[PDB]
Amino acid sequence: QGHMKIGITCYPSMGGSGIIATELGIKLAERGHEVHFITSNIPFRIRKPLPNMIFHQVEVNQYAVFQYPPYDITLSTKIAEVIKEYDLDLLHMHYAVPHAICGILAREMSGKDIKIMTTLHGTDITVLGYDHSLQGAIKFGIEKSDIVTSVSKSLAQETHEIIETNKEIIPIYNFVRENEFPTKHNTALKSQFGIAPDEKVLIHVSNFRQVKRIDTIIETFAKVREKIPSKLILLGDGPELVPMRQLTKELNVEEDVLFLGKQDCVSEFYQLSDLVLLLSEKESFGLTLLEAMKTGVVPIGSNAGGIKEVIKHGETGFVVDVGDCDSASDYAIRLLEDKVLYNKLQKNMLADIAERFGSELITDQYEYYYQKMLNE
Amino acid sequence: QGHMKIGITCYPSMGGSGIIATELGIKLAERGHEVHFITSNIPFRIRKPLPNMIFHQVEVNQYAVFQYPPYDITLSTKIAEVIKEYDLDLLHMHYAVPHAICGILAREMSGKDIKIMTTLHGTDITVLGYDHSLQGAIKFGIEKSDIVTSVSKSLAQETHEIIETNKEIIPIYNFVRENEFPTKHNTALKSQFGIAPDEKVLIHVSNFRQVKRIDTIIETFAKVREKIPSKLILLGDGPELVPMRQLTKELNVEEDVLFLGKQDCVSEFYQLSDLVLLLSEKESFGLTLLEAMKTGVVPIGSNAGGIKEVIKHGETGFVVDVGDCDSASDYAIRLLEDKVLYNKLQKNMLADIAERFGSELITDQYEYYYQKMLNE
Ligand SMILES: O=c1ccn([C@@H]2O[C@H](COP(=O)(O)OP(=O)(O)O)[C@@H](O)[C@H]2O)c(=O)[nH]1
Ligand SMILES: O=c1ccn([C@@H]2O[C@H](COP(=O)(O)OP(=O)(O)O)[C@@H](O)[C@H]2O)c(=O)[nH]1
Repeated sequence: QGHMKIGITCYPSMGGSGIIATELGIKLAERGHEVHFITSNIPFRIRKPLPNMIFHQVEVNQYAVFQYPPYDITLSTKIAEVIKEYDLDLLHMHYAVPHAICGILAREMSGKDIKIMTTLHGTDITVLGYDHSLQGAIKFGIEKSDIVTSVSKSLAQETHEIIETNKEIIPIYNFVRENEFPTKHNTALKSQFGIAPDEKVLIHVSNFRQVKRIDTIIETFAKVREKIPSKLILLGDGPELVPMRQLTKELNVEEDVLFLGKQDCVSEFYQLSDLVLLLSEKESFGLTLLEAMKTGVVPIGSNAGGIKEVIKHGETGFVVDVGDCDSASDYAIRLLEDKVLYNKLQKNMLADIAERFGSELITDQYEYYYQKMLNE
Repeated sequence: QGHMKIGITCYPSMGGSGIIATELGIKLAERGHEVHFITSNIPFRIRKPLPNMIFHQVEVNQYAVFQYPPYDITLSTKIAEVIKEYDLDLLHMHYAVPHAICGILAREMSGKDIKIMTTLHGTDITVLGYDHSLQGAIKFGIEKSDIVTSVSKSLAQETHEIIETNKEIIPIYNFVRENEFPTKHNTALKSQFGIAPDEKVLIHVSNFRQVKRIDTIIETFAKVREKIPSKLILLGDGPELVPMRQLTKELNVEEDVLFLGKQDCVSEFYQLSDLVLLLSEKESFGLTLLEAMKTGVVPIGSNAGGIKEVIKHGETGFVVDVGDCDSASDYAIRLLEDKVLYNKLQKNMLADIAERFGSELITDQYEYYYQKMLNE
């Protein structure tokens, strides 16, 4: 037990997973562990440099000989070079593919029997939904990792179902860094963005993929809007943006839906919101829910995946069946009309997420299993 | 000794290397070995199906989760699946990167201690000329292979110099399949392509990269052309095509240089040629020289790399310093004016390449080292 030398690999900019992996490394470095990120040359935005937190980055070039940019090999070579230069104790890889495989290859290249934790975020299920070429790679990356974790219990279950492995998968929930998301409401920025100070605000934040079911979110909002003057803020960009814009026209809510594009400072938008919606068809955890909940925003989610673990239906928010804009709008109208209900769920919610998703508690759990695999 | 179950991975369409790897597999399958190609979905053009020669191919898709198409992992997974399904004895990987690494990863994924031969074609030197990110991967792929071969002695020497490894590298020359390149001259197609039946023809065949020094070839031809009515045929396409077209204008040989594009049936063009030129700055072997020489075409090459092993200066052709269009044109004019010299070099050449580069002899050498590593 004690100080560890840790190599972390993730996609630092790809959604929730990259945020989680980065914030976890920062928490570990603030405790005094020696933390090495090894990623491709993708930006990070670290605010305070630490001498014990080093970001190693690799360029993936094509050369005229490779048919494809050799990400897996270039990354594995860089991980192995950090293992040798800094005598790393363990690797923490995010995603079975490509990153568990990269860590396994880097272990071979380094000649050191380093321990490997792999954390599953749900992308390995997504890949297999498109085609089964990688079925054997995902099974191998899971089974040759020393410890495997998943960001929800639902994801651990789904993994066993789809991958067909006896490998133990440890559910360890996601978290937000509490000082990045102060619990507070602020109406100062509302006018800037064309929202009247009193107006109710519903927010959704995502990559605008079809799996997010923004169609259900806009349909929900249209039903809300005819009872309650309100705005729907949609943060992000992606494949469904134009079809969703068109949907707001067909439902006659175009002037009330704000497509604000990608935003780095999401905290300030949660601070002006009244409800957060994540009605996804598939979702291992749902980090935007937790970011909003920590801010104090009461959530409505679907019952897909881990969302029903994040939200306690009827206690800290509401959960609806996938695609049920009737029930979602019913709950939203009640929450926007009923301050007693809103205050009660919000109070329950703030206590619950402190209890189950606090950054200190989750970091302790990862740290515990780092040490467990180092002692096996 | 005897029958082997062999997995071969190469880029089937990338230059000489892909031709060599494919033709070697065909030779092995014709002997009765069980030959499995495992490549990405890149065409092959096999003329006769054999029950003991199977082409496995893998799609490399992006999925929205991978930042780069995961070639290395998808290929390694497919190799491992063939190892398990067909109980392969050994892998023959072409290129230290990516393919030696893929074979090494596939060995881990398969759970079988399969033997791995890696053949170096020179691309690993080229990659490192552009940047040194992959230095450690190339060393690892070489050192963790059971046997490493190189297509020339020059390349083995260069590898030791640049990679800094004590690993034994076995020079095994390239070959052409003799019935694909009958020794014969044919003027029937000359008129079709705007060449008078008697006109002397110089040919060059390449990927039109700067390393091929087609500028030296066109400068050589311009000096030839003012003494001898003649045509320069340039087969292929690539980055230097437009600058080379412009060069033929500046030298006033535009009407005498035929840019014929990429050609699959190169044999028919060698059959109408009088000289072949390969004046490359870097070149591990120079397969187009051997294809032309087997056809009966006398070569002029540079002294780079393995070209001076393929050509015996003054005996089976001529070798010049890189960029020396003065000497190259001097030799070319002599060969095109002097049938005694031409016939003598051509006779020496046809005997020499039968002795050192015959397909049966080279296949025997690969087969010998397959068996050697299976017995170690
Ligand atoms: O404009 C945006 C959109 C998303 N996110 C962040 O992206 C994460 C998860 O979003 P996403 O839909 O991209 O992927 P998934 O949640 O499915 O991982 C959350 O931390 C968001 O705060 C952000 O910062 N700005
Ligand atoms: O139009 C062409 C150009 C090249 N090649 C073949 O490509 C190989 C080697 O060519 P390249 O310059 O592409 O690569 P390198 O020789 O450097 O490997 C030889 O077998 C050629 O016959 C071909 O078949 N048709």
